[PDB]
Amino acid sequence: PEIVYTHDTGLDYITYSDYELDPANPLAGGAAWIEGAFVPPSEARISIFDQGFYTSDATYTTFHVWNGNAFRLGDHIERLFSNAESIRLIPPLTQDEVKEIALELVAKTELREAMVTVTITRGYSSTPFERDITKHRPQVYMSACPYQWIVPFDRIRDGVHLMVAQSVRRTPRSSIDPQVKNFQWGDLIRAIQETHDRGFELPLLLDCDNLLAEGPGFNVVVIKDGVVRSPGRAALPGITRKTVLEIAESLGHEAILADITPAELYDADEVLGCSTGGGVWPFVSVDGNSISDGVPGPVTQSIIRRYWELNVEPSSLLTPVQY
Amino acid sequence: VYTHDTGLDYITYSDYELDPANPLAGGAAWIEGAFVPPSEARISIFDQGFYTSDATYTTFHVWNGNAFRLGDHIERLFSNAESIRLIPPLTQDEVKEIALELVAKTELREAMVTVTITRGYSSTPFERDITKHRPQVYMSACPYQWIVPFDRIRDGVHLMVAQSVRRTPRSSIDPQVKNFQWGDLIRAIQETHDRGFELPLLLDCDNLLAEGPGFNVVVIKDGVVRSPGRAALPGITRKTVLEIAESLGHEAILADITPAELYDADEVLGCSTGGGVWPFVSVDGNSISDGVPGPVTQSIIRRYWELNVEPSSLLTPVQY
Ligand SMILES: Cc1ncc(COP(=O)(O)O)c(C=O)c1O
Ligand SMILES: Cc1ncc(COP(=O)(O)O)c(C=O)c1O
Repeated sequence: PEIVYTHDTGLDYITYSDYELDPANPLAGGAAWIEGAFVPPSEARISIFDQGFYTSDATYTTFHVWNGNAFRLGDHIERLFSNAESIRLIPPLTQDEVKEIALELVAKTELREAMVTVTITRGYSSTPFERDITKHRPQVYMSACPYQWIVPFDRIRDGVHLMVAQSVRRTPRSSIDPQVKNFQWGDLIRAIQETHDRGFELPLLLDCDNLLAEGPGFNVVVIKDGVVRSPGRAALPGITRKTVLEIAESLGHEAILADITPAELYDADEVLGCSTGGGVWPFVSVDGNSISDGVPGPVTQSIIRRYWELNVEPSSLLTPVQY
Repeated sequence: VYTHDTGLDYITYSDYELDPANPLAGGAAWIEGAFVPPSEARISIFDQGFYTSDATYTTFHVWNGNAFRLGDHIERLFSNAESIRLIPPLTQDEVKEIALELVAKTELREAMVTVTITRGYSSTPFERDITKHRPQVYMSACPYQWIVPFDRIRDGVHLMVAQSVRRTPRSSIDPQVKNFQWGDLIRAIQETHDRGFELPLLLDCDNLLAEGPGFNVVVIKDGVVRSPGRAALPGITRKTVLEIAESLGHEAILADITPAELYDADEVLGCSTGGGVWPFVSVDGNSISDGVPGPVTQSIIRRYWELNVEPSSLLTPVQY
């Protein structure tokens, strides 16, 4: 269908920019960068012989732009180059080059509120058993699309009903490491499918030890007696998570990575979720069991509000897109 | 390169030449209804097949103009699709017809054909409305690919048991559903670079034999032929190896196999659509028996290649 790039959010702390996309611009509202070319979404295609597809031999990051400012761009590209190195990928561009191109890509979409995926793959120039690393030709692929909300505005305000998956667990670090962001979502998709079977909105997975892990596209945070905790092991080192723990410490709470049991999840004062794709939101029940009184808690509410302020308040967290 | 002189009496390419006028000669893909050359075989980065690897596939081969075990391959593909709740947008008959025609267009008498079914680009992962899903089929046919060279089919291969990674459990990403999610397989390949071995074998979370990147392992001991039952793709080559083993009068079974049984084996071998059957003559530098290929493996290897040329229901002729 047609492109939807702004909304009236029911929420005083989230406001889209007031502007119009130019219909003569074939990149307006969405675009990719593929092998040196800025192209429209319908032409955003990669080789089926790229190992990024047939062996998912790839890592990526996803950042966002809000009111014409990219949020924590440095952290994101640094995390991306760290993940590349963890899987022995040498990026074909420097971090600076990648920032320059991603920011120009956003600019060409004219999008003031955007999500930008930067992906690095092993390439199509070699195959998986290639010993000679000089034969590997890694690729960079980028997309900039309208901002996407994992949970709608009304659930950011009223909260989401969480489900702990029983039919599947998060892939162990000794197989496919969740700390390296990747497209290998077999377990995460099974979890989604289980939410369909059980009638819930979002799943959280446990790890091999039955400790909280993460969900598809989000980290979970658990608050108890003024201590703010988030899973340290089987979870992506989220940049939203990092922000949430910084805000928590600002509010005077102990904020740490930790192992969290399911009993501690059920017994929490407050539970929330976070991600670049939607910000921060409350989880007000788990498996149909209320967290406290089943409405978003006050700590969660101040975290959410503060996260959105950090998206507009001038600071080193914000990098202006040159439209 | 689409032919070789193999130096092996039981492996022989066809004698022919590709027509250079034909832009699909020697390799091609089938993408969204179109037969295209390799260079134009691209898919949408908004296909969930890419960004969530929401996809399954199979790879069958063609030898001397015949597809080998095509029925088994497409049955496995459709079972794997059903396992991840994928409704293929084509029937098994249709996939076979398109795939055989793809091969015909490449003129390849020896080839590997990948058939992939993805969740598509018309929806995103959280879409609850399954009628919105629009799965895509992508196919490719390229020259036959050898996981191990001809001289090592003859002489045998030096195996390594991966210690820095294990095979993904069935409770996360099921190895019995053929998939592109090779993060662990790639790590194992990298560990073989580090430790100086040719191929890796992975263990499962219980430390029992799993499989390797692109191959099943088979362990032979006191006349009994065994292959890992759990953390392993149900290979079509594996199936053939066990049928061959039975025909030779050996007990042939899937089982749980320990590392001690691997080192203590009479014979070990590997198998794959991408290269047939080959010997593993050492593990972690320790000889399997006398460190040369064993007679059971050699018999199985030869019979496998025989099954690739003797007329039977195992072979489907491509109409070039
Ligand atoms: C599996 C998973 N966990 C967590 C996150 C959130 O991380 P970040 O806050 O850096 O977006 C994502 C984002 O896509 C994800 O895919
Ligand atoms: C992980 C894995 N195991 C086993 C096999 C062997 O399966 P088959 O004999 O059906 O080709 C493959 C083939 O690609 C594979 O990728």
